[PDB]
Amino acid sequence: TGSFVEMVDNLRGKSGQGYYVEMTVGSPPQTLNILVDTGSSNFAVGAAPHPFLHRYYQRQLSSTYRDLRKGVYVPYTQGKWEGELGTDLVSIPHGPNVTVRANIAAITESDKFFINGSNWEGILGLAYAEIARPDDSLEPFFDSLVKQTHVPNLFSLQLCGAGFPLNQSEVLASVGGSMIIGGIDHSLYTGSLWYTPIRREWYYEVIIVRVEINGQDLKMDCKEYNYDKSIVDSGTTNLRLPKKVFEAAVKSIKAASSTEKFPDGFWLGEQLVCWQAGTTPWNIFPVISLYLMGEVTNQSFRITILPQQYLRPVEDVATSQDDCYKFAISQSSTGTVMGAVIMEGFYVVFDRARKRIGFAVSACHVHDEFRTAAVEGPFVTLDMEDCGYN
Ligand SMILES: CN(C)c1nc(N2CCCC2)nc2ccccc12
Ligand SMILES: [Cl-]
Repeated sequence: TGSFVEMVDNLRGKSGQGYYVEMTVGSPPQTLNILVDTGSSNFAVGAAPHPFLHRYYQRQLSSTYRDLRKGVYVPYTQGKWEGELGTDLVSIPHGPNVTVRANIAAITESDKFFINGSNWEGILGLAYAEIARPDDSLEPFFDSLVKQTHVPNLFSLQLCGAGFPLNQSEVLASVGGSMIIGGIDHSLYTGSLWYTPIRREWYYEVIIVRVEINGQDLKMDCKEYNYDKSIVDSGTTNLRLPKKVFEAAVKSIKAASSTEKFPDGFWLGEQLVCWQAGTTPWNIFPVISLYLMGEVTNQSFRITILPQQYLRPVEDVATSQDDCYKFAISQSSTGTVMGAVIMEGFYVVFDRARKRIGFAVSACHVHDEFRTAAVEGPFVTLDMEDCGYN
């Protein structure tokens, strides 16, 4: 650990639209806001006009451009981007102060990929080469940065949700957090770092062993928590959970928050819920705890999130006083996805060199006077490798 003072407060954005870092590409430098995505492995940037892009990468204006003369087709969940592969010199201004040659995918066509008014123009895929496209021989950005410079094979992410909804303009003002490249910044967390092993180097896959709602165990075969696979994914908004796990949690959260009642749509993430300015009854909503496999035999540790995390602020401007929120937990056929919602509670260390992911309580996590996110351990769990789906 130490102090990485230029890289602190370098991200902007929100859970609904993603978090981005300023990068430059080419000679002379072309500035672009790039989404930080731990759930993919391509460095891909808008390279042609699009209604939602205010600017883009212009290969014709860069002396250091080289065409790799291959195309790339990445289907997204719904829609796609299509790219022309190449290489160019790449920097991060509020970054490690080193320029590297990297594979860049010049996006030329795309559908349902860019977000309207998002203020990012590309994607920095930080995952491993195994899920890069067209295949693993395309070296990802981070692999290249390590090999070309002296930077340690490790990065860390502090995503900072504000307590309230942010406009298009306010996202640029409001600080969104920190990506630390090549290290761990001691001032971005309190208490201790607890590490879970990375199960496989493709996505950042982890093993969840136990789940609690206000200390109340969900009491399932822990294969159901990792049903298919569990991942840490900055490019996903919600905490996504498998079907059986999702329903059991919703029932448990409903019951704990029974002081009030909410429509069925709220629990399916569609309808807003709204209280008067400041009177959000956080105390009636329960904390959610995920136990992760520790790197010692028969040890787990616990990350605990608040309703401040799993209820995203979203404005309506129908009575502009009210504080409104959407339910930021949802169903998955992927297995568990620990999106921005979860990550906004914690400082997450991606220790690729030692094949593990660290968790600590974020200094910027949103909370009231009487509660706070936690990272706690150890806990003697038995048969934790049987929680893995294989
Ligand atoms: C930031 N997340 C939520 C993303 N949203 C969308 N939008 C969802 C509706 C249209 C596109 N596209 C992405 C593409 C890559 C990585 C993250 C995201
Ligand atoms: Cl989502």
